[PDB]
Amino acid sequence: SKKYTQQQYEKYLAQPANNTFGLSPQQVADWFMGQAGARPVINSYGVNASNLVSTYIPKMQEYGVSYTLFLMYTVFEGGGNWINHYMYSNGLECLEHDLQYIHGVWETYFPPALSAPECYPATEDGALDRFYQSLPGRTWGDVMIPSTMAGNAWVWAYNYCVNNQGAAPLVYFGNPYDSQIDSLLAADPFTGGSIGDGKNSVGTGNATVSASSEANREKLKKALTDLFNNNLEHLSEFYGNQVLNAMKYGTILKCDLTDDGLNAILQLIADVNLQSDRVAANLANAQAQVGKYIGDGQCYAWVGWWSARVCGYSISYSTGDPMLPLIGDGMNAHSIHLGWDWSIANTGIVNYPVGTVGRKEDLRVGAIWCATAFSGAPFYTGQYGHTGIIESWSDTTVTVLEQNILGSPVIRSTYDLNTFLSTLTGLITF
Amino acid sequence: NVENVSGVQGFLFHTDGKESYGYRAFINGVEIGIKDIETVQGFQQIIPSINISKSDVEAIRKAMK
Amino acid sequence: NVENVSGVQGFLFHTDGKESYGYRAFINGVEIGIKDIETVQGFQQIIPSINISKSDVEAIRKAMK
Amino acid sequence: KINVNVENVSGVQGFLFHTDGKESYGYRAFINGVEIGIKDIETVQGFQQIIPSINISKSDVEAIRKAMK
Amino acid sequence: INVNVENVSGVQGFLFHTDGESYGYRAFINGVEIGIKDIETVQGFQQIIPSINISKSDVEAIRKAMK
Amino acid sequence: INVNVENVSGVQGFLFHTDGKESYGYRAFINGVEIGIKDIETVQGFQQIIPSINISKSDVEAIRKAMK
Amino acid sequence: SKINVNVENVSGVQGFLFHTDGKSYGYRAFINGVEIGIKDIETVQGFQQIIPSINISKSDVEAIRKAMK
Amino acid sequence: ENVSGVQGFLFHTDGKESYGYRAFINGVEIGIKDIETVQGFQQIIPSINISKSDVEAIRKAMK
Amino acid sequence: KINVNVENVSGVQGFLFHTDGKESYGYRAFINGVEIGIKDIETVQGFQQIIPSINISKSDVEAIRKAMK
Repeated sequence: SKKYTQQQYEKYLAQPANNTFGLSPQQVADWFMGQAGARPVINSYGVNASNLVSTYIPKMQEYGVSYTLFLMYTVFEGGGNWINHYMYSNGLECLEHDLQYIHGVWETYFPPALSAPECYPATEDGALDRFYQSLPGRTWGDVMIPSTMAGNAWVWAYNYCVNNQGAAPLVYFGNPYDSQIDSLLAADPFTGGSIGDGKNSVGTGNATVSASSEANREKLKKALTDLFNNNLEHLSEFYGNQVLNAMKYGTILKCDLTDDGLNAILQLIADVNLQSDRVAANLANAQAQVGKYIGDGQCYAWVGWWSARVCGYSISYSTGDPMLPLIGDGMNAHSIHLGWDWSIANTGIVNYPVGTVGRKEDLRVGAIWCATAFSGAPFYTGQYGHTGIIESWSDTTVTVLEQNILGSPVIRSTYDLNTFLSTLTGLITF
Repeated sequence: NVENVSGVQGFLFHTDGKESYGYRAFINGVEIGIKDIETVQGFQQIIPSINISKSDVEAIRKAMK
Repeated sequence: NVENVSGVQGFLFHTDGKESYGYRAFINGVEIGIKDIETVQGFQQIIPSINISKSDVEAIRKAMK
Repeated sequence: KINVNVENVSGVQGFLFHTDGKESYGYRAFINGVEIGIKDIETVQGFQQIIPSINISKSDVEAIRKAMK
Repeated sequence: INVNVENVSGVQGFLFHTDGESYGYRAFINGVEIGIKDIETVQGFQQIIPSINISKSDVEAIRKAMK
Repeated sequence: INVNVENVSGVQGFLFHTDGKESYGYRAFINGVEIGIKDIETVQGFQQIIPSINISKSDVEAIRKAMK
Repeated sequence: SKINVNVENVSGVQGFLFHTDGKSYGYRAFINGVEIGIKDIETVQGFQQIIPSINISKSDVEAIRKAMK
Repeated sequence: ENVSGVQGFLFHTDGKESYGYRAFINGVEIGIKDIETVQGFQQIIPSINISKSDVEAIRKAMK
Repeated sequence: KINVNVENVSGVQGFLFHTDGKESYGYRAFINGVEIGIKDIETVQGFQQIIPSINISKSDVEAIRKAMK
């Protein structure tokens, strides 16, 4: 559907967020209860209504995200926290991660939608990519446009959608922008813009070769087997021995266990089990490789080449070098700790889930560092994070050696210690 | 996903070889032929999709009956 | 008896193609037609919603009986 | 050593049902194949902890009765 | 962590009370309605069966369904 | 986080004791049959397969009717 | 959020091993509602891998027999 | 009582005399002709090794 | 809160039993309440992947037969 004009959609997306439309206090909170909508977010992670929302709203204000636009988007879909993504203790904590995600999206550039899963590319009526780039910084469009696929397809490729539709191979979806504007008015998002913004990054990262995927279930079994094998001290117990030796007769048959779904389960298992002489010789040989392309020309290759020189095994097939036993993911640089298995040689650990933390003490030169899916602050990552090696650090700044930064090669780059550690998801020390 | 709540016991079967019978399925001990790809994609979410050669189909029928 | 907590075994089925029968469901071996979108959204929380083409509906009826 | 129970052992099979539309029948439920009417919000909040609360329109209620019995 | 055993207590039911007139703590154990006299039995049973809230007005309706 | 396993013991029931002034010692329900425990060794042994819960002397009479 | 791991048994044996540490009837076991006496330590160690080994005093054995029958 | 509605296993021998790939599907013994069916069924049921001499004994237990 | 279920699809309930003492009966097994004798090591290694392999002394074999019947 397309209930509004092209100028109106553009004006709605041009709105900075920022802009709360002057409905910041009680009126937006009272709407959130009735429009439910917000029923799964009200029941799960129990919040004490308008009064507790008056304690939730300043946290959105602290993160510079519109109180009206966040509550409206929470009503749009729910659930499985608050918006999209998988899991995360409390509602206030769960909200902070969602706000931290928007921070790594509203300033980072991502190629516009126009449909990708389940065939047929939408033929445009060039102007969408022109409009997304026309939008400056922290705007509602810069958050929506890369995420909502169904919305862009009905606004910038309306002619194609109406002529088709269409089941599984063709257009099956509706217009989420219509549903968002209809509920937002139920504040004027078009008239407010015309009568914001006028302000000032491009995404980094790619994916490794990966012979994946045939059997995801095989990876899920080992992750659970090793979880109980590492936590054998609690069992050593009759019921405990039955839980430890539970893996013999198969099979854990899961139909909907997708590659994205397996990784979410594998990272959940990882956050539970979690909580120099070898490097020094090759360090002098690695510093001479700075300025040159080692791969492949990707972040995984420089990490793979460095690991193969120290431990013996690599990550990227182009470095080749023998491969590490792939026990998970895999595709993304968040993370390599988290697949690959370094028990074969020497491992660090330091797995940092969702929020936060950083840990300056867990540095150790020269460890392989992993950056979050969407950073954004120093690297401005997208989907698959970033990876490199640590060279030196001070209680103020950190020197790192990394490859694919907006088109490689191996470059020596210094970042703020606090800003860099915020991007971190994991480290692997030798 | 919750597949035990579906009330459907069976699997989807097709061949990637030269001679193809398309997509067929066993649903609660009853053999049925799928005509559209939408039904295949829909059922794949609740029941598994496996590969069975045309020559072996006859043997599976006797076991599933 | 002796399964899950909702006490409902089945699935929701619809077609996104040209020619639609709306939203229909199988609840405890009984085929029912859904009239409102509220009932669809409500049942989606307990039972899965899958896609079945109008042409294949006849075959599913025989297997679910 | 303590032998912890799952619970999971409520001995109740069913769901709570209501409508957010124009004409409302309030909160009603199905407990072990028996249809019941809920009078207070305390019982709704209490049962929501053991059985799921779903939305069923007044028009569709008649069809659900035949399937649940 | 937290290994649970399925079908061991041999008890199927729940504990019920009201926070509003009060009838005290009562429970349904294997389709049989029983009245709890002490808080020790409540705390003990809470470890095996769930404790839910049922208003005095709704108690009559639950009896018919649990029978 | 949590793992669920089967009752490979063939025993369905629980152990019950009082911490109050008047005590009946340790008693248990094994497959719908009420039995009295005499030694602490049997208590510690059964605690590994069946749960040990607290029931007051006054409430014991009501539990008997429900477990029968 | 909170992942659950449901494990199914494969041994087809329901029961337990029982003995005393005081002053003894040796090692005895209840296998599928049938009481049996173990003669060798090899069978004890073998069965301990599939069924639990618990402690029951000689005085209490008589009471357990009535309940397990 | 189980998802996929198939209860059984795939069996073959790596020894000198081979009977190829055979399987037990819901208490019914069936002979597999193509490797496509073997690879397909391996995703739902386990594939174990049974010697030709022992096959006769397994038939009596699975019946 | 998703749930991963590790269920027995093999359709086989039982165990493999053997002795390590002086007098040996070799490898034997109990498949679905039916006692069977294994002749080759290949069948032992194959079945060990689906059913557990435990130790039972020759003297105790007679007692296990009565309980497994």
